[PDB]
Amino acid sequence: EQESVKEFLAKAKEEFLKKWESPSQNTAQLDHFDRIKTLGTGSFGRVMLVKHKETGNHYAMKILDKQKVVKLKQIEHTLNEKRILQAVNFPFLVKLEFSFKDNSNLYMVMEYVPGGEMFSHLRRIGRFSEPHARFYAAQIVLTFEYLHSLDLIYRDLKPENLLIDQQGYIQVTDFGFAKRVKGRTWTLCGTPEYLAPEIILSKGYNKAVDWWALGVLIYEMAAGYPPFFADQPIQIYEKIVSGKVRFPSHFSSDLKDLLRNLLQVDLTKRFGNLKNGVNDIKNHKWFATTDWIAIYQRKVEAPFIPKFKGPGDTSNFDDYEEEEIRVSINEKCGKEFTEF
Ligand SMILES: Nc1nc([C@H]2CC(=O)OC23CCCCC3)cs1
Repeated sequence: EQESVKEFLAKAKEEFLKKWESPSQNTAQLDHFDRIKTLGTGSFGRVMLVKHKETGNHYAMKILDKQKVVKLKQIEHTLNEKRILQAVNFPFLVKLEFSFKDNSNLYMVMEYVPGGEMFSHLRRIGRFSEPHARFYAAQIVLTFEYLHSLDLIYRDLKPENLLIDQQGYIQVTDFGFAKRVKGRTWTLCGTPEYLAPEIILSKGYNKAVDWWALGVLIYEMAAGYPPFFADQPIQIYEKIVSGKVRFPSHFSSDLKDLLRNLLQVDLTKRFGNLKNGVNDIKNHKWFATTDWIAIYQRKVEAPFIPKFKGPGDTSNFDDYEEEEIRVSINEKCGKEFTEF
């Protein structure tokens, strides 16, 4: 590896480890913010656009209901998410500004990226050209190079988690499945279309699952649909484990070759998991036109700038029923979330 990359990654790991070992806690409180709009809602949490009442800055506040986190067996995952996010620093990761908890909820106050999910833009236009897909893919390659060097596995790569920023670059959101792993881990998590075979088969798995998911993402960006598509999860899983993939004729030969090596069912043969690591990907012919440094430095003009009116515009996100942020008069699940 170029000594330049080695020294960059050594510093990145030093800085991560200092914050990892001494995490920040309790750096804001709920009544510092006004609520604007619900941007997403799930079985144990929500993301809400908020505005800081003193600075006027907008943020995407992730609110997790402690009781539901416990019921759905997400305790460790929520602790992972916050501890990791407060310790990382990379251009293509949404930044965690503040975190805190109260009697009912956990809060992660993230920068608000107003351009919408990649998923929305992909579905709007149908499919991305290869250069357009490659620009986003290159950012994910660099992001995974960074995360994996810190012993982090991301485990939730999918188009909904890639937000398009004011410069047209991606920022990855939702670290709910991210984990610091030396060696193997076992939890079943991730969206069906993106799961690596070794997850489906209940094996001890490693960072190679992220590289598999990159193959799925690149395929979906370039085709408009994912490679193992089927109507129900069990049918998806049968296709994933089969070792067969079909490519649209419009794909270039270089794209097909890269994808066969990312979508390799034998994890010991999968690009990103061989002796040369990420460099088998970065040096592949499909990436021959990619200026990795210029991407990292945000010096490349992006494929498109999302249409939005300002840092508070929510037009690129969807509409959800607006529910209370109620805080119990009694502390819930205090022991479980002590470290948050
Ligand atoms: N020569 C150098 N390259 C960098 C960048 C850009 C790149 O290709 O990889 C880095 C370092 C490793 C993590 C991802 C970002 C920094 S110094």
